[PDB]
Amino acid sequence: ERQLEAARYRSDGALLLGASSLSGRCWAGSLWLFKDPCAAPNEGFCSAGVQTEAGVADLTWVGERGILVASDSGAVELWELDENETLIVSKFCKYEHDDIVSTVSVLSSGTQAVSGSKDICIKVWDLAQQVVLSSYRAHAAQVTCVAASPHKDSVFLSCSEDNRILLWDTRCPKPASQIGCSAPGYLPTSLAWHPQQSEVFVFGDENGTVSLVDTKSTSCVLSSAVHSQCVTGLVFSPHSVPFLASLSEDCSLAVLDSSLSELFRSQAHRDFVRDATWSPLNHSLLTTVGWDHQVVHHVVP
Amino acid sequence: RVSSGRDLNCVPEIADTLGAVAKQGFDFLCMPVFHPRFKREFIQEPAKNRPGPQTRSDLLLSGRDWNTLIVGKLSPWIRPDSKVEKIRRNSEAAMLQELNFGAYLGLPAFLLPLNQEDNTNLARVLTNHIHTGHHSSMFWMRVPLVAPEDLRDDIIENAPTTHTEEYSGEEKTWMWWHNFRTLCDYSKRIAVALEIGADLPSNHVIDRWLGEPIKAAILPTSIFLTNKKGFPVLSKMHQRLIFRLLKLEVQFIITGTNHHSEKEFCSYLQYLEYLSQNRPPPNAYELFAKGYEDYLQSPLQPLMDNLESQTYEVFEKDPIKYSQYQQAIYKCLLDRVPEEEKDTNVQVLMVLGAGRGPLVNASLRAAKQADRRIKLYAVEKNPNAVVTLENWQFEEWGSQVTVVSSDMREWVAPEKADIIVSELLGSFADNELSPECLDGAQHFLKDDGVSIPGEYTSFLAPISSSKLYNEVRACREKDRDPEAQFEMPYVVRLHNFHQLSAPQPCFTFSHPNRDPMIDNNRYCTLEFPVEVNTVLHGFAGYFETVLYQDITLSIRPETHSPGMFSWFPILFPIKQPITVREGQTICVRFWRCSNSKKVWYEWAVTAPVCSAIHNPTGRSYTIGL
Ligand SMILES: Cc1cc(NC(=O)C(=O)N2C[C@@H](C)CC[C@@H]2c2ccc(O)cc2)cnc1N
Ligand SMILES: CSC[C@H]1O[C@@H](n2cnc3c(N)ncnc32)[C@H](O)[C@@H]1O
Ligand SMILES: [Cl-]
Ligand SMILES: [Cl-]
Repeated sequence: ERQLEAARYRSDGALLLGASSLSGRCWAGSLWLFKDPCAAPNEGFCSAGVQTEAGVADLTWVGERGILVASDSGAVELWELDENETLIVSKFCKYEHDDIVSTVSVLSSGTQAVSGSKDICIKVWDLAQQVVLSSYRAHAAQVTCVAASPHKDSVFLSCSEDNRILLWDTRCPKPASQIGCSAPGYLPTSLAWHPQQSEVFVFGDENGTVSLVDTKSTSCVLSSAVHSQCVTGLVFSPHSVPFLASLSEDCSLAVLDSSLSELFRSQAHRDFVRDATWSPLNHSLLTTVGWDHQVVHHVVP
Repeated sequence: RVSSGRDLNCVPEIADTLGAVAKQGFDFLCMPVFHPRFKREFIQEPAKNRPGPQTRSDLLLSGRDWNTLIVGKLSPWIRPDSKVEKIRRNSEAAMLQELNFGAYLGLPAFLLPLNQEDNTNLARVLTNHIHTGHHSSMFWMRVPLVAPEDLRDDIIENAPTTHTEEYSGEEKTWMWWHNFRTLCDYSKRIAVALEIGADLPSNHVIDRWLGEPIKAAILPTSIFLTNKKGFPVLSKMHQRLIFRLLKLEVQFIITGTNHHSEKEFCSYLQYLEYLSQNRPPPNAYELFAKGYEDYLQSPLQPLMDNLESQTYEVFEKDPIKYSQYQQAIYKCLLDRVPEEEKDTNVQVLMVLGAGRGPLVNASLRAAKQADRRIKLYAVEKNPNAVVTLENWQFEEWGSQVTVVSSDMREWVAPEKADIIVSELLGSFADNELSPECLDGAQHFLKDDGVSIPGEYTSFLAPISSSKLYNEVRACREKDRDPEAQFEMPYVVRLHNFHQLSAPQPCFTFSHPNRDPMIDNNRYCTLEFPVEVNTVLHGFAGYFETVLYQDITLSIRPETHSPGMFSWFPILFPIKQPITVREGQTICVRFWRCSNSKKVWYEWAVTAPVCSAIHNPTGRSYTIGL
């Protein structure tokens, strides 16, 4: 599996890698754990690894042992880490979507989770009971990104190829709510919640423009042309006044200040930049992966 | 049985996957030819220089398997109608790449979605790929019965779903097709795979897809209801729909995962097989005509031409029509020869177009059933048939029947006839020239004589069949007008089509026509109330005839003689199709024209728009006298 899809640091310096094969005889997928984050992507110096049925499209942590997978199969998979973190055993595998599960996100609680798909449905999961609570056909097109509110469970974002960005609140009779810039802008692609102002977030569009949105003001306060192509992922730093890591299909990482100005820019990747996570140990180290099977470590001034 | 395919977007091992769908019980498999999430760059460095292989190898299946089992799917990331220039250019290249790889593998068909109003550049790219080297490749456009946008849950607080009657709004999905189809100039290579959502729309929307070339009906495992036991099933309305699509013999495609997790994938497939095998089993007409569906054929000219043995054979192989002819004579005899006169009075009875003599044999059976004397002439122009009569005349009939071998116009008859009996009625009734023939043969009818039939009448219905419109458009031939094929009728078992107005009558003829101003030329205006947003492609042609009193024949669907297969409808097409908006009137004009030698129809549309006058001066279609 050459095409590395997700790259998520645990809250103890450990590294999770999600990979799919997007070419060759087998179109499969894997999950890997690296207790040495500098020893990736090398299969031989990995703490634990496993082969999924099929590819992974998105991947999140569910605490410290749990891994939540968005499989091409339409299944949402939960993989429980071993007692000694040597093995990665399937907890549950549940075929509830009717196309690729494109995105997953764990809710503030962490005993519930949302999952977007290519069947246009959003779903809310009970990771405890291992069933679907709610099933919402909000959108008119395949569900690009879903991102749980950091602090409130009922609340989360979804965006989609129908050009809608939906703010959800599972406490209302009409839970979804359409927000964003003045006119219909280009398609949203990625959604990062702000870590320390749950009022505001940022969305990346398909034309390489990261925008900043205040739900209160429900108006586009600021936006910048960062990339030439699509913005595939947006991760905030654990920093006091956090930086913003913007991924792209132009094979470049950029890190941005609060005012969306270009601080750092990396051409290290020579294929698409897929995911990125900051180190919880050193907050100025940032680990990006790509489809070039590279795991580059960035020292962020 | 049903032709059934599995739609997947996840294929780990193509050997195994196709191994599984086969055992489940599917005939084919729709799968993405490249990985669906594996976007590719063609312009901007450094992503374009991505090391290959771009896809799994062709050697993974036999050429036979590629030619028989695999339907290719355009990768979902490809967006040729993007607003973003760069995404367009990239999607264009990716789209050809995936189409061209499809054609490399010699894949029966390739899938592409309509799921938006503007699919212009998508049509443009496909139209190019097509008009690039003639190849048996087929294209299934994936069109939803109901837009995703109009199916969504009413859960968006500030953009709600409008609960107001949207007649044209609910047809929007079909306009998507119509526009696409029209840009691709009605390619034979472009059909519809119709995707059926959980909530059906109004009948009138489902009525649009009549006369549209539906090679496939996509059914997501969602739309299936769960029963007492746990099996998948469908709503009674969903069933009616399946029964409508089974008559078009669509391939049924199963998309989405197994939501009946207590069964197999057999389950979904098996419900379909159970539906199909518990459908009203085929009636006398449907069974006989099962090959000839939407098969164009030039209308016979039994006057100018001589019919063949096996042509005459299928005329005779229709019992009902001759029972009716027998009855018709049976009655006329009684009404003409009083009970008391039965033995003193013989009737002079003349078949005019006697073929191999099924009307002669009917004329006999009728006489002894009604106990009256008859002398039979069997007038026949076709000398090959006359051989068959004279062989009957000699072996079985004897000198009762006098086989005459001339044109009934020409014949100088010895006596006059009580009853003349003609079967020389085509599919538009008067299109074989019964009126000209029986007018010439009238002078030897007794001053008080009966004709069987005495009255016949032609009926037109406007119809929509982009399908049959493509069939006719495909009848262009070298060394004649390139549109000549539109300016002539075709006898066809109209199947995949849509009747837009109830048939109204066109031309009526009487026999004996005793009028001193006998003129078989006609001008009839027809006004057709239309109550859909459809497209005009031509006019169905049917007929009814009175043989004698309450004995009639009809192919007019409403009054259609039960179990009668001597006749299929005729079809007058038109060059350019015509858009018809709901509650508009279609006005079509018809002329029966004639000189000394030819008889032809001309026909025009005067509303809602004007058409061009079809077949002026019989230049594209005449009927020899
Ligand atoms: C008695 C009678 C009958 C007919 N019948 C027809 O035309 C007709 O509907 N057909 C369709 C099917 C029954 C096959 C024979 C014939 C046919 C064949 C080949 C062709 O190109 C055009 C039609 C016509 N005229 C008379 N007089
Ligand atoms: C039974 S279908 C038509 C038959 O009528 C006969 N027929 C058609 N026109 C004429 C005509 N003008 N005179 C005599 N027979 C005719 C044809 O030879 C054919 O057998
Ligand atoms: Cl093809
Ligand atoms: Cl006959």
